[PDB]
Amino acid sequence: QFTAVGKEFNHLEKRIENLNKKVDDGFLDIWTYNAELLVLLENERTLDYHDSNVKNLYEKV
Amino acid sequence: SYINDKGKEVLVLWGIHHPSTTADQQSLYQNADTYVFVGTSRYSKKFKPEIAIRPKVRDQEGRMNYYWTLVEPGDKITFEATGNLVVPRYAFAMERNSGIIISDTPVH
Amino acid sequence: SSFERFEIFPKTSSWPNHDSNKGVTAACPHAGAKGFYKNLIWLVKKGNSYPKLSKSYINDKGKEVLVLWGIHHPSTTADQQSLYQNADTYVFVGTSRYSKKFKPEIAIRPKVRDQEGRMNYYWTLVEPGDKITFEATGNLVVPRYAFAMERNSGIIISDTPVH
Repeated sequence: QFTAVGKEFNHLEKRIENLNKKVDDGFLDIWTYNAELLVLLENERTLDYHDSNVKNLYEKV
Repeated sequence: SYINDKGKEVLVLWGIHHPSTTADQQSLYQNADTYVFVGTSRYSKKFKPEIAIRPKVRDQEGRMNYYWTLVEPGDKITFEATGNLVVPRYAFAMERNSGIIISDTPVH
Repeated sequence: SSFERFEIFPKTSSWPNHDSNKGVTAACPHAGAKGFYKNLIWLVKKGNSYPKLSKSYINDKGKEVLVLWGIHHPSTTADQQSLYQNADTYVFVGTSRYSKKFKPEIAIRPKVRDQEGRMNYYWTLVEPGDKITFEATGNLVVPRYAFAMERNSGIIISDTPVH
């Protein structure tokens, strides 16, 4: 989505400033974790896929 | 008075001046107990000047409060004052759609 | 990170034209007898006069100073006069950033802790090098203790033991 992550809050708006930080740090943790594991899981599957192709070529000859 | 004859919202900004002493109030507006009134179809607020010596910021013991409101297309804005009103000279006709960036990065 | 409670306006030297002692209430009892807040002084009339109060503080500390004060609102006009001697009073507090006039709203409120009057509590952060000013003709619950601090979290509501 089209989003502007940046927000501005004065000296008497620290609670909603920290709520905004919690939203940003929340998305950060969710995305870093999911993106990292996705890479780990897909790389395993890709190297397993190559193993299958080499094996299914030997087991055709 | 002003009527929004434009086809969009008009940003109107004004100020309420608060002098340091009663002598400073009289040498600027001649009236002791003054009032400012600003009103639209939605907006309505009276302003009473709070006369007191504040700590010096840029050689000033007085303060000036800056107020704004959006005038709807076809709506009317009214100013009534007996003193202390920093009146609008320039307003802004606009169509709103984002964020603000604090940076020293060059524009290209 | 660096909290410090200090006497901003000393009780002995700061208020020579006003009473520093008689500002006690049954609402805030100490040793079974009438008292008040430790960090605040409820300034009342000396004799039958409340002269124009004007006191200033400069933040000479290397950090932000938390300054708290109160605006008292008496129940009746007779209660206003028996405490401050002046009918129409005002309180002004100002810094480089902060600026607000206070006008006492005199009316009978429903009794909370045997009190028909109210007291509003206000605070502001004074910047290092900035000045705070108090101007009053009555009703100002003046600061006695302020707080020098370096801000960095949250608050926990619990009956769990500390270890």
